[PDB]
Amino acid sequence: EQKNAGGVGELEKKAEAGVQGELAEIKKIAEKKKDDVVKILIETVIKPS
Amino acid sequence: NTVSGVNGPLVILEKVKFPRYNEIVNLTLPDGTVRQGQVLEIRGDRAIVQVFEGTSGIDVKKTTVEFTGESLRIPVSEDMLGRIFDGSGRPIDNGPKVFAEDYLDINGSPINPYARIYPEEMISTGVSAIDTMNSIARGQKIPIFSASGLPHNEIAAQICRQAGLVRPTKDVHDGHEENFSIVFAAMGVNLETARFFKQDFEENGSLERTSLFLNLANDPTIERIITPRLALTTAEYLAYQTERHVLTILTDMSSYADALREVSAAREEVPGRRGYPGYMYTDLSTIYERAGRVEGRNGSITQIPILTMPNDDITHPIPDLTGYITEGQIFVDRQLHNKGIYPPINVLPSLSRLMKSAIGEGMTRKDHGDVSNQLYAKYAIGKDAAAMKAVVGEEALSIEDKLSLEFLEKFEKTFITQGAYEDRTVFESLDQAWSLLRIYPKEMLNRISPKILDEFY
Amino acid sequence: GNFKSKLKKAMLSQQITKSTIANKMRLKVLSAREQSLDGIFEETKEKLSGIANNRDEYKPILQSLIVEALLKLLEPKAIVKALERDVDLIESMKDDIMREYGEKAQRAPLEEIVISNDYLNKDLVSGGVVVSNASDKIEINNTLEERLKLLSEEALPAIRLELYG
Amino acid sequence: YGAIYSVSGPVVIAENMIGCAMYELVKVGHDNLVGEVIRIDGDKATIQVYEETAGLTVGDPVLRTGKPLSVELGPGLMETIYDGIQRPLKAIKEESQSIYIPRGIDTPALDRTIKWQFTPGKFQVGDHISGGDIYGSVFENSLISSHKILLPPRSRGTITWIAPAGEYTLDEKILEVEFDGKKSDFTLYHTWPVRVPRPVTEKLSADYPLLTGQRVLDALFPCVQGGTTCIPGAFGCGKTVISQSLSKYSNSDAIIYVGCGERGNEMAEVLMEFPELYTEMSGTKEPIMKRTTLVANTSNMPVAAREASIYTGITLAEYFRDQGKNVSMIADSSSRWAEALREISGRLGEMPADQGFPAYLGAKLASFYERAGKAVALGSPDRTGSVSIVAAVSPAGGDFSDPVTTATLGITQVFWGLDKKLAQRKHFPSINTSVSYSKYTNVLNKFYDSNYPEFPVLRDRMKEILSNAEELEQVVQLVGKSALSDSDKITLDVATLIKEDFLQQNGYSTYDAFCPIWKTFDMMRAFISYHDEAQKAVANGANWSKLADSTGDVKHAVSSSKFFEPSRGEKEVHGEFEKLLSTMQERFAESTD
Amino acid sequence: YGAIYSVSGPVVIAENMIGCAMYELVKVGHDNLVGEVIRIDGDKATIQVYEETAGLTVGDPVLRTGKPLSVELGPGLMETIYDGIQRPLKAIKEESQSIYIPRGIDTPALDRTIKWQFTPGKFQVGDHISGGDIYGSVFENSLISSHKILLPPRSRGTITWIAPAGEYTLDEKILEVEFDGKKSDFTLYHTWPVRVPRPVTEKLSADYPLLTGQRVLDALFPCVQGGTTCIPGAFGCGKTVISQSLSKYSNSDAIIYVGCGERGNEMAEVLMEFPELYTEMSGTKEPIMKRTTLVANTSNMPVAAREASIYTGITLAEYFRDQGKNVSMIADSSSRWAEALREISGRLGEMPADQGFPAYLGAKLASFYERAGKAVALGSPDRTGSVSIVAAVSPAGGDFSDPVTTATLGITQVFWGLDKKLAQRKHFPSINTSVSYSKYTNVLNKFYDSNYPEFPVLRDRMKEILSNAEELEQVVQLVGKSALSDSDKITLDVATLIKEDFLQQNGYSTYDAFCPIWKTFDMMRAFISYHDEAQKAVANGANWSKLADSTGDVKHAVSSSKFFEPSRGEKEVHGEFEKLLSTMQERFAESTD
Repeated sequence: EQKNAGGVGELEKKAEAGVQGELAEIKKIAEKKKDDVVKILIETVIKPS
Repeated sequence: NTVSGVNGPLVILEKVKFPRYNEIVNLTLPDGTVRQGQVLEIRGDRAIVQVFEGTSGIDVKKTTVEFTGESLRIPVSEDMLGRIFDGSGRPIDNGPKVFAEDYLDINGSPINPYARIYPEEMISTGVSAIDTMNSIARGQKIPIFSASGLPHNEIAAQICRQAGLVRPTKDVHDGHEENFSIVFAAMGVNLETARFFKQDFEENGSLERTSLFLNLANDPTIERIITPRLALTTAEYLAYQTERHVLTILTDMSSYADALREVSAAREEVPGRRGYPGYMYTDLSTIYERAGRVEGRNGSITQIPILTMPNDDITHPIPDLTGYITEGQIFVDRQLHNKGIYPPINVLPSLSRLMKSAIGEGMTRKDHGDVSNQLYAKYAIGKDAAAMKAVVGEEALSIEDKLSLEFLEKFEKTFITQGAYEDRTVFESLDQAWSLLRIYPKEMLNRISPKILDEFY
Repeated sequence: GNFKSKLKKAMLSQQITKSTIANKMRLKVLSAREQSLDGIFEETKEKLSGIANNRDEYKPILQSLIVEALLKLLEPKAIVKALERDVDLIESMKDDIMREYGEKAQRAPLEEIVISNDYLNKDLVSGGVVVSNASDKIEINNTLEERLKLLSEEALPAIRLELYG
Repeated sequence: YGAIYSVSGPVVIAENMIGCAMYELVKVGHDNLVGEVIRIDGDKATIQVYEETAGLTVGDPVLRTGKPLSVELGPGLMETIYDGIQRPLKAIKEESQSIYIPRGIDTPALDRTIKWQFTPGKFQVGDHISGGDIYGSVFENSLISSHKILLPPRSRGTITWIAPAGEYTLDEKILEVEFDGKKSDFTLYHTWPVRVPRPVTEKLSADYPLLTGQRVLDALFPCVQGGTTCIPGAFGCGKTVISQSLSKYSNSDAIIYVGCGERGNEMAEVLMEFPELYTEMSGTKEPIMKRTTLVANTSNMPVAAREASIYTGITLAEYFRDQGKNVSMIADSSSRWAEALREISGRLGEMPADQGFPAYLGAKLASFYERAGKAVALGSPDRTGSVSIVAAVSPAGGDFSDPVTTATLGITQVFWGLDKKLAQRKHFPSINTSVSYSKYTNVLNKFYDSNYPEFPVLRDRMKEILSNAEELEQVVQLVGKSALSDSDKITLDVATLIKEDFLQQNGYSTYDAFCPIWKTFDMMRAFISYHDEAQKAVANGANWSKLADSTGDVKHAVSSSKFFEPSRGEKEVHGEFEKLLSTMQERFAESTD
Repeated sequence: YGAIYSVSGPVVIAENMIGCAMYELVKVGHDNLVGEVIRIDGDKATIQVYEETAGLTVGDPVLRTGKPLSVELGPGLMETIYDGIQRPLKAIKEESQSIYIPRGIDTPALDRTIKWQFTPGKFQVGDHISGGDIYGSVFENSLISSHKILLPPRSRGTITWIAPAGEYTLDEKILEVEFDGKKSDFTLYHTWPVRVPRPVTEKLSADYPLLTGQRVLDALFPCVQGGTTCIPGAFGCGKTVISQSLSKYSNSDAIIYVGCGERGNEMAEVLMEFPELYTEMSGTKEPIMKRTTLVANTSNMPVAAREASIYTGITLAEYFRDQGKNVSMIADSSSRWAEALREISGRLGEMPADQGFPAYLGAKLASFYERAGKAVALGSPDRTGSVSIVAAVSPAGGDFSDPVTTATLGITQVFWGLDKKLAQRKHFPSINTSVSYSKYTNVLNKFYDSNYPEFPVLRDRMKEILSNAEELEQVVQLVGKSALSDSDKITLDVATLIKEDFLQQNGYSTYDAFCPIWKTFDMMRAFISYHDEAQKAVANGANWSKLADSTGDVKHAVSSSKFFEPSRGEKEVHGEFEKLLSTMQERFAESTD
């Protein structure tokens, strides 16, 4: 039980560590093609959505 | 234009008739609120709308409307798994929304490509009393019908936790080769109970693979009736796109009936059979068309709907239509529950139509269906023999009744009694059947062929 | 016997933890995806103000927003609500709006454009119109901020799939 | 055209309608959805648009076809699966990538792209023709020609052009008829409105057998070609099974399988099963499916399909009757049709009648059964054809007191009940003497008598033995068996053997699913003979117990006869049943002793 | 605002509503009777006016109150008897000289005589405050404070004016909060709409019991607080009696008493008995009455007040759940309550549904039980409360299978019966082991086991003994005593001692009405120890009569434990039970030998 109230912290270290690679490719590929989606957003907005 | 008048949660709008059916309307009220609705009716410069939010707090000529230009279609993703939702598809954990990757109709089936190859390969749930006596297939719909005051929800929990601990041993035998996911719909289900279903999903390993939809009866009727359809669109999308068997646990069927009943009284409809809607068929049927194998025939939606009997009768319209549209039923009997049997699955009327059309070979015996026929027929005979024992007394009874009396007693405490975190294999149930069934001579065992019978009694 | 039930129970408490952590884990992956998606919309709307503050590039857009708005009205008289820097732009193209509207419907051209004495936020709202009937009870909020917000509903599935599928 | 005034649920009102009838087919909107004008109130006509009205834009045009809802009669119906509005579902699979119709579907109401083989008949140029006359044939049955091509009813004349043999499409004209000038050219198919029956010269007195092939059903109350049958069903009653039996075993040349809005999983099953099955007539190329045409619809699949299903499926049976074919039309399940009338009255705003089901229910059902019968074929060669209706219904009140069962029963000539108590003991199809009759029985048993059986006498006795059994059983239950003769036990004992052995016949094989007239005779003959001999045995000395104990294995020998195939012995009578008579007589002497 | 168009019976129709919410509270005409706008068609509203319209004319104005039908819940709720629209009835008695209200006259919902002492919370000048955060507190009785003033839900901001400590009136403001401008002014009371339930951070699964201390209630089918419970009645054959018992033994932070629509002799009785009674926690100042706030409607009093009654109670109760108070909610009766609805439905001219009772019924019953339960209050402090709803039902139409009762058993997790014979014998609640169940038991036995008790093992055994006892008596009738022996005879005897000690109570003593968790644990420990050792002793050679006579002193002393003090071994711990274990061992030696 002691490993179910103090060894469940390390299980949460391991959930933090596995997404710091994701939170960074998220920002990579969002930043590149950001500009290409805006152009589609503008022609669409000034016409019917 | 403005709200002309409002009747219960249907609102009479005066508005131009150009909008298409099911298109969202937004009423801008002077309270600051925006409330969303669906045109239930379009008429000549007027509409009848069901409001999503609310049922009241709606002004006459001070309230105004705006059109979306968009039909009611559910934004469905597969990023909605591993997260807890309300009955209208929004997190209650208040984090990022459902979002979409498609929009799918709930007003009519999208693709409708159901089964041209009969569901025929077995699904095991770890229960002898279910799986043997009623054969489950990938796309088949068998419902659990229970009575008021019973723990319908606890039996549904058993089904969830043991299904998916069977699957890797079943994977070897052939019955899965694909991801398994749960789509769980509550209408009219208690907070406590819901919290039990989440715990069930933790145990199994499919809290990450399930979507939970919670509507309470203290949330509008209009939200409540969307909740099963939202469940179905979610479940057929996983099933379609990445070829997954989704098992749908839809509790409770009468709670859904209840809401239909209130927007019938509020409609210009007359209620037919016993105060329930005269279009009660169309409602139920919308749910049941979606179930069966979907395109590519490695995706499916399998249904166990849960019904609690509102008056505790099997003459009441709800179970009677529902039973006709579905393939069989599983009965729970009150007398069992009180005695402390678990699961209290009384097999006296429990039968599933596909029994020799839900089995094959290489994972089931072909004898599997045949064995079921002995078990069901003897159970009944036994049940009759016990009825005569109660009246006449043993001395009066003949030899045939005594054997059968004995069979019945053994059946209750051994077959339908098993643990609640205890899995079973279909092979294993049949071997247990053979011993118990072995209490009669060959003259009397004649609901199975002499070849198979000679081997095993 | 009963050690196994309680051992199983604590072993169920063990995967009880395992699931809440693995759920929060994907809730972080997903809420980052949106933090960036709403910075694509952040770009869009700096563009929308910059165009709105043009008076020559903005006219063919503005006209099309009033005209489209009129097709989702279809009423004989319309009142058109705008920002006080778009009113003079409506004023110099009225004839063109009643024409373009009449051409795109079976209906004969609109009688009157009444340039409303109501004013939309200058802070929150940039360009576009709220087009309304004679009595002002049917409104199409056909502003640029609004149109972006309505496009977000359907634009979103397309974008989540190409970047993230 | 028309202009859509309101779209309210699946009810649509459009104004500015002209030339509209009361069951006229219309296509609604730019989508062109299936609809039908139900009523007209002033200039505005209420049309129920029953294929998904979702996303229907209002102010679109509504187009009249100028005639009511129809079916297409002619080549390609066999080995092809349709819906109840008669659009081909099979066509939809290749293009849409969908089994069932969604919406926007505007495919023609028959496949006419394909070619079928035209053979001229016994007509030549300058020869006279009249409707229902056999102008040629197309081979599409298991063994015979299926789609025999007719001059359409209500035309006569002399044929100017007879095209010779060869392959042509549906579309291509190959016939010209002149009467009073050019009547029209004719093509391979014809159309016919479904709310009108196709004409006949005359209907004939049904008097010939319809084999069902279930032992119990044929025994107690056998069917005729041209009968009407009512069956209540509560799910799990083995409905599918008896339906499957009929399509194989019946002596009818055509089976038309009708899904009146079903599960879909159940429709797939029967479908898949038919090509594997082999015909008893030495079938080919998907043997049984070649004699099968499927109307298959799904539960919430368009309410036009469900309502129309029964009318379209009987119209197809009638075309086939006019060529002089025997058809068996199995409607499955018409309870759902009854539910469709419940809905049609409520949505429209009409008031219904008893128990929320309208009274228009009753007339509309009666018209449907009357289109059936045994018949002398339309047209001048004269042949006999049949349309024989066997229709399932169900409760709706969890009784047989509900308006649905009782109305359909009012009209019917054959009644085959439903027994929940017997169903538990594993009996299917479960019937009882007290809940079933056939007014055809008298004439039918005489017919069966000719073939070899002792059938008339045995049927009288079959009824009596089960009716006496029921009364006795009430006293045994309540009072006891110990206040009652050994003899009264004997009636129950013999009766039990009949209960398991007849009633359960759902089969786990073809051998346990098929029961010819000879085999049905044989099993009944051995049980009555046992009864007569047993009562003697005990009466001159012999206890009950001793008799029960002694016969023992013999009770079983008849029990197992169903599991064994009927192609065995001399013909269709087992050597096991032949021996069984000697064993019976040999047994009475020992029991008595 | 509006002009009366029409008056048709008790329904009033008023035209020229150009904005009026469909829950809006209204005063109609110049009589100024209570009404609420049920529906609206156009500018004509349908308003049900819940008092008589004798003297009301068409052509009189109807003035909107400017807010929906809501109730203010403040300090001073305690020691007051109210209607469901909330009018103080004691006040009416003062002025008019009657406990019933005069129509066309109303009075302020909360008393305005009362002034209460406000002391500041912890948010001071310019501090940010957020929903459910405690802005102050007010005394709600002299003895104790209980009404903590939190910031209203749906508000948040910075507090620009915080009044200093002192006594203020309900009328006068104390706080203004700024978010978006001055958002509005706040008072010591807050209003919350009656059909809108107050909010929480999240709800929990209750595992916490009631503080009733009713021994059979605790042990056999454990009381839950944060639960839903259905109790049979038939009126004054025990059911009102138990509700009065429940009030007495209970010592919850608040208790809210709801007479949904009772006989009015019963409402009078509740009011008078309570201030003479004593709280079982040993508090003072009209004891039970001080902790009870009473919404007491007889069925004669308007139908608005009957329908609003449950609503007003649940919202009030839920707020107390947000305050961090554990509430016992007693409703009497839901059968009456379903009837309030059916009445309204027929008047208006809408169709009611199943059994003549409305469509809206089921959703309304259901919402009500699910609203009650254990939660952590809204806001940063996160105090724990509970709302336990125990609703009484009787037969309605005289059948107890009708929709109302049957709908409610399905929702319930707790059932405790009532029987006329058991009620005569003074067993209250009148329960056995099959007229009662609890599914809350599982979590609850687990909760109690943690506290120190050996509870789960002992409780299961309690149920078993009662079940067995019943069963051995039947055998004595049919089979005889030949199937009876002394082992069985001890089983009958233990059940008798368990019935007398647990089931029978009526408050003969003060120690017969509060018995702690630890005391209840100790009674069941004596009786199970007697059982197992009596059986062992008769097996090594002893007789029932011999065991009975021999156990004697101990047997007498443990039956009488309810009359005996529960402060004997400390304050909750009873010394006699601890000394029983040793006596029992020496005793077992006397019984065997």
